[PDB]
Amino acid sequence: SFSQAVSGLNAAATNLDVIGNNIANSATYGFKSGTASFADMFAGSKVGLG
Amino acid sequence: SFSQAVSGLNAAATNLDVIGNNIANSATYGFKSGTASFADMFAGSKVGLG
Amino acid sequence: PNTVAPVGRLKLVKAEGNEVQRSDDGLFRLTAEAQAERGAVLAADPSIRI
Amino acid sequence: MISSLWIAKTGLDAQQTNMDVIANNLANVSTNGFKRQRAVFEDLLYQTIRQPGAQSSEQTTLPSGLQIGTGVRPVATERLHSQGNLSQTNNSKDVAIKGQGFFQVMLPDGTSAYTRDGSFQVDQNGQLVTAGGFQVQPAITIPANALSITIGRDGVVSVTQQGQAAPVQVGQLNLTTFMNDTGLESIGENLYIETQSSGAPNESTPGLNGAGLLYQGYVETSNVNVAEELVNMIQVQRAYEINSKAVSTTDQMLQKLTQL
Amino acid sequence: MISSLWIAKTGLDAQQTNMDVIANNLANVSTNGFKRQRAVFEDLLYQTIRQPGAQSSEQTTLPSGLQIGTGVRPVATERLHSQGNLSQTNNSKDVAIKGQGFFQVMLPDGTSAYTRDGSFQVDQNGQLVTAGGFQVQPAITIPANALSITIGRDGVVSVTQQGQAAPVQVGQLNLTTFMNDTGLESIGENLYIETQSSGAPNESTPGLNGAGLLYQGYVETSNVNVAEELVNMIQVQRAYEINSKAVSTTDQMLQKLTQL
Amino acid sequence: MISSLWIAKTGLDAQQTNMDVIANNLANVSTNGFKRQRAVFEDLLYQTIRQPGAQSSEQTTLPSGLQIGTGVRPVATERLHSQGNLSQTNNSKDVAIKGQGFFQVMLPDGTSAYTRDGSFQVDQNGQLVTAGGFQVQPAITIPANALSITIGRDGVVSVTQQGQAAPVQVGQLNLTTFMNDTGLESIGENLYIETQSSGAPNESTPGLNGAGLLYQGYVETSNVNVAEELVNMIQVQRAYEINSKAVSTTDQMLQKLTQL
Amino acid sequence: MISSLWIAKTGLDAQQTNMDVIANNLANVSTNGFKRQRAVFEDLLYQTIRQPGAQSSEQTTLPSGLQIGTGVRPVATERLHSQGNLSQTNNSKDVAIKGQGFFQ
Amino acid sequence: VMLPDGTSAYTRDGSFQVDQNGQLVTAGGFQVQPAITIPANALSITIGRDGVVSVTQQGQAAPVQVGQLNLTTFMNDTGLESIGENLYIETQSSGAPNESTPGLNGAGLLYQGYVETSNVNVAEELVNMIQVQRAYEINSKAVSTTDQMLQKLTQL
Amino acid sequence: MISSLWIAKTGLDAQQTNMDVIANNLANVSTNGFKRQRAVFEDLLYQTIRQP
Amino acid sequence: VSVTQQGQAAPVQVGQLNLTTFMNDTGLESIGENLYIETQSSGAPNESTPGL
Amino acid sequence: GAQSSEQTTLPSGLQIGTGVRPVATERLHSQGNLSQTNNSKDVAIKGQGFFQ
Amino acid sequence: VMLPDGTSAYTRDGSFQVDQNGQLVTAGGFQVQPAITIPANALSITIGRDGV
Repeated sequence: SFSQAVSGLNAAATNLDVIGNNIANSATYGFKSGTASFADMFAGSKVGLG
Repeated sequence: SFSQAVSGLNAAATNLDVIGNNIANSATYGFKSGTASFADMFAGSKVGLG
Repeated sequence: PNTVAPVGRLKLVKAEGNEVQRSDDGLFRLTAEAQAERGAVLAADPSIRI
Repeated sequence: MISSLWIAKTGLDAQQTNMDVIANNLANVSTNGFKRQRAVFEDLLYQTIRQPGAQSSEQTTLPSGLQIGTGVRPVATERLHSQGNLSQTNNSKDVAIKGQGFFQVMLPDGTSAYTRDGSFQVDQNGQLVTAGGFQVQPAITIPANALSITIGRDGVVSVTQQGQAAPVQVGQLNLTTFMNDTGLESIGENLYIETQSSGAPNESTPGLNGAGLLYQGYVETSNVNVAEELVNMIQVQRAYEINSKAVSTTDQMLQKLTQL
Repeated sequence: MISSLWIAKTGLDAQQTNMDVIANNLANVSTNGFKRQRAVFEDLLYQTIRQPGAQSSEQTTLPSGLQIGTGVRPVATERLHSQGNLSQTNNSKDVAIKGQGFFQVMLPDGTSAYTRDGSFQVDQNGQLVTAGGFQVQPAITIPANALSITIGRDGVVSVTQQGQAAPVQVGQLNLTTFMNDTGLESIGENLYIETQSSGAPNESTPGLNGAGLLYQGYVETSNVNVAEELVNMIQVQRAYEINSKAVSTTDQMLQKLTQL
Repeated sequence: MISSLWIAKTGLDAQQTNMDVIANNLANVSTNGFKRQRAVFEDLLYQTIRQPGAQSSEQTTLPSGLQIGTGVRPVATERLHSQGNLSQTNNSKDVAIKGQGFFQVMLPDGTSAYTRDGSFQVDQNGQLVTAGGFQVQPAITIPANALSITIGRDGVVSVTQQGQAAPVQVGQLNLTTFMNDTGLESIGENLYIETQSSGAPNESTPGLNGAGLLYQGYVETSNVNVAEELVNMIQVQRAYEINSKAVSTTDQMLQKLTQL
Repeated sequence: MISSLWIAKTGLDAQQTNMDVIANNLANVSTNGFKRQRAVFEDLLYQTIRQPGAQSSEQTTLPSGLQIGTGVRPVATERLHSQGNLSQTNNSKDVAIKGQGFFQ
Repeated sequence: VMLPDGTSAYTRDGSFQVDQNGQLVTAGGFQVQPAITIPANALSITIGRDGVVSVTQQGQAAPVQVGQLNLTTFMNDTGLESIGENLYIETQSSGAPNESTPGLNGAGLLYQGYVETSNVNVAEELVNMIQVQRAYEINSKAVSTTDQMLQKLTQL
Repeated sequence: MISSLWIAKTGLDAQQTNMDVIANNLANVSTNGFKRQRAVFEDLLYQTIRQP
Repeated sequence: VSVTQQGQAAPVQVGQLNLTTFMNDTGLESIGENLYIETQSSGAPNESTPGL
Repeated sequence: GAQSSEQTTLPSGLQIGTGVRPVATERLHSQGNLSQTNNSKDVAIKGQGFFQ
Repeated sequence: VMLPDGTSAYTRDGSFQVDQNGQLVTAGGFQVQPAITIPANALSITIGRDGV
């Protein structure tokens, strides 16, 4: 729960960095916006890893 | 590990001193702003000094 | 202590009460009948432990 | 004096090392061209007692014998060599690297150190120097009558004199790259020297076989991330407190025994 | 000199061993690729005295006769080989295992050891080694001018050179699986060696018949559950208390016999 | 009058010596340039009784005979001559060493002592003295109306005068290095004198021959690490308690002998 | 009454002196032209026992003998004579120093 | 370790010091075998896994090998004679001292920065003191009983 | 009881005097012909453990 | 009795520690140095592999 | 110091001592820290004098 | 050790002192041969492993 929560914290930070990069490039000719895709990291099926 | 953090606190205080001095001279003819540069104090690697 | 080496072996003999007689100086010696059968000098018994 | 005490006395020291690394990283959050550290740990001795796999009978083996272990030791603190974010502080004397190369600087004793800090100054004689006063190599002199300094993406330093429409080339800045960037020995003042684990210094030009690119007016900031250091402090503090609790439990156990 | 004192001494030694195991587990919390250990005890000999089941009388037998037991002894310490939670260190050289495989390294002696920790570095010559400098086999040679190292899910190590849109394969990282994973002999330094109780090393590709998947940029932290360790510390302390009290009670009884 | 009493008395004395060293380390937390101490212990004599290796039979030997040992005694006290953490005192008169050098000062008796403490003052005559008033060597004298004192990394001391655009040199702060730094005899006042076990005094400038670099405005704090001292206090207390229990057991044995 | 107790007693006294210095520095924040104090300590005497460098055998010397030390003592309290921040009170009689002089 | 008289002793206490002429010696001043001389220009001394001692001097980017730490292995360890100050001498029960590199021929490894502590288990010794004390109190009572029996016998 | 405690209590009282002066200055903003106060502090006694 | 040799993932068998069993163990002759010798009331020393 | 022999002297002879006694109770006449009681009548001394 | 009559005796009591003319003597005052004379400006006397 301190490694499953850290993973979610880092994922949210990555998403926010992507959003900030999209905002900063509002006026940039030829720029394409970016989005982040997340996937779970299950192991056994009863033990989630974040 | 107390001196290492005390040094960082002092560096942040110096940065804020420079920022405050720059702000106070917003309207002062012939004023050139200041900028503080920092360098680490590694002793023999594998340990930090601040 | 590596120098420790054997030097000599103590002579240990086996004799019962009926074979030995206390001489006038307190030292036991073989009686006549016992001496005639066991010889003049008693051979060392290898089974004697000290 | 007892085994668990030594093991928990190694746990305390390892967690103190982790806190030292975290605090040193947080203290240098603003120094340009900084690479943050990461401490790695490994298991100490493992007392054999009953040997694992020992042949108990003539046909039955003993699985996973009594392997009582000792505490922990740290192998080393390794530098996480990643590209710090570039900052546009708009000065002609600040240069930032985009790849994985290093600037070469000549130490006063005649040896050469390697630095990724790009805040360069000009001494009284006109040479490019590091902010600590160490002269850069292979020496780039700047005339007194200089109007503008232009350092291109290939490291070419040009100076435009007065009333002349063409720039004058005053040198060529080269980047040193190593087989192993982690093995370099940090000597402070944002300086690293070569060690035998870092291979040999391969000098290269900025854009060819693997030296990075130089951007003028840019400074390379540190790669330290504050939030991760905060979370790591919260976890190191808890681990240190729990190991101290183990020390206290051992102390209490030794008390009752002696009292007996 | 008295039986109860030997029994209580054995109990004290067993509880001290349990505390030593707990302290070792808590000291290796920050170690990557660490597995927590648990000790299992067995009761000692049983004095026969009156053989149970003997004829108590011509037509009757003795039900559950008089057996006097000795103390306790530890059988073995078993590891818990379970997947620890993954941590993102954002490093191109850190590798974590999702399944049940091990990395193979060569000791300087020429023998082969096995480690689950994936914190890898590169030496001065280019080969992938562990933190202790041991060379990962099968030898993976990273060339001089590498820009990025990609390690896939199936163990292929690729290097992307400059100006080439295709990546150059420079090795193949395999995983070794053993029938009995807990039977390995831990030599410390995060290293396990094969014993006769750990079967034979079966090499396999990471993704095939049961080797795990390799994740780049991830490290497998220890599986030590700390709250369980605190509760077990409480339990061990109380058990040591009770055993010491048994020793003290036996001491008080022998005193009255001395006084007689 | 009984062997065990003398042995346990020696043990008590050794533990008291360990506590004395611990207290000395703890009392000097705030001392600049202080080095922590460690005690080394050795076995005392060994009563031989049976000779191990003697001839028990004509073809057998006596393995590991009856050696009875005496108590324990401290061998020696060793310092940990390592770099302490630096502290910024923002004072132009305070100098810190980054390597392994010593400052040479002159005692009033004319003999030279060596100190690593950098808290310097200027006397009424202008000579750079230490906090106790001992004159540094050489007499780095200072002019009358100095505005600022600049001590470089290589020991060059300069003074900036008024109306003069160039700093004047008033001395050269040098460092003394020894073959064995642990062999220097401590005399208090943060002063070490030469002995025959500390080699010879090698005078050198800061930066060459290994001697360290000088930082102006910083002081070298003590290297005492508190957590080790706390765990060692726990160790000392419990070992002292065990040895006192052994003394008490010997006392009860002797008393039982007296009653009969 | 025992050596370690005296050493710890000296350490306590030194730390108390440091606390007094800090308290004095804090009490004079609002004072004009005040220079803060800083205390410097030195390590006390050493009980010699075995002399470091004493010739044990005919040829081998004893390195780093048993130098059991006593506590600590404060040498001095030094002022930091540095230019404090100047404050404008706009008064015709208040004077401030820019360098390193003193009024008599 | 080489003793002043020239005979070699053996120790497991790994706390070493450099003497005034370089030279690694034990804390008692006895020189360790074989010879390692550390120069003045040394910045840091590293002792490897296999006992190789490397010294880093200023300027050189490559460490300079100085000496080799050779471990002496006995086949019967307990047969050694404890000569006092953390030293054992070989006897007829521990003959043939085999010099070897650490890690080879069954020899152990070297960890630098760590010292092996005593293996004395504390609870065992306390329980053993309890047993010894009560045992000395039951033998003393046997002495007293024999004394009383003798006094009663010789009184008549 | 302790020198540090007395020094800190004295510093507290001095800062309280400064606060009272500031409050009295603020309370008399609208008064005509008022002159605001300013407090001047000084160092107290200095014990000579070792004479400079 | 098996020993571990360096580099050999397998133990080397050295020997078997056999136990001698007597019929009337109480009839043995205690000769002193923690040794018993066979007496006519404790005859027939049967060597055996322990456990069998 | 007595002549133990015809040519030698006795060093440090047999002195058996009795217990311990208190000599004197001395006062430390130093300047205590000042406390301000806001009283027009309380006076404090700064040097080394006494009121009569 | 040198007896008053001039013949040499032997002792194992290692408690030695020094008399007023330098010189090491026993607790009884008899002088020890060989003759070892400690000077007056001595700061510390070290007796080594080999009797130096």
